[PDB]
Amino acid sequence: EQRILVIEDDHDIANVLRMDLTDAGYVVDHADSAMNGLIKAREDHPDLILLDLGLPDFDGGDVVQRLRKNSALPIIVLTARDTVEEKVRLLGLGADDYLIKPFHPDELLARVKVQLRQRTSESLSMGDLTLDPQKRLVTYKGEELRLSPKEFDILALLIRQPGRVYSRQEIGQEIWQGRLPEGSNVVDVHMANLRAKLRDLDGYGLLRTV
Repeated sequence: EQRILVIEDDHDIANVLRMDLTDAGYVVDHADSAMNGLIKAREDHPDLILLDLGLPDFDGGDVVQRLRKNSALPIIVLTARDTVEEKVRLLGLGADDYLIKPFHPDELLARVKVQLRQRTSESLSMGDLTLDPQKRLVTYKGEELRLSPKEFDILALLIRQPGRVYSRQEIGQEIWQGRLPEGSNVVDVHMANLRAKLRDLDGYGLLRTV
């Protein structure tokens, strides 16, 4: 049974989400505040996080960012702002997917299912870089590496076809499966983070320091 953390300050909505998700065979835990959410996210070992917006956006964005902070956990954000800008903001800040309010319980079960679907291939490799597309685990130079789900999926996409160069639109379409509006910076921002977590500093010698 997969576990879901619901971070929702509106208690009526939290209850409805609990009923609906529980009825689908998920174990559900509730956090009534951004702070309780951060704490449970780090301790309860959830398989997925649902986050419904209620703060000003400096805080709200910070929350998404903090939950995203070196975490492999998928995050879905509920928003009432039905705009291209909002979708680009959330995916850019590290949400794996958004859901526009108001919505039907089935729209929710569907997005949730996408995020929690069973793995695929075996461990991928390229030199001493290894990805296990199941534990969503990756190691490089012996050192285990913490990628977000989208970082992981992008790295996997590149490694499966090493000689291939994908266009921004190609990666956007493949990785977010239609959910990311075109023309944005989201792919670039994810690449920049991938380079930072992976790219080797210049210099190679027999002795190499890190």
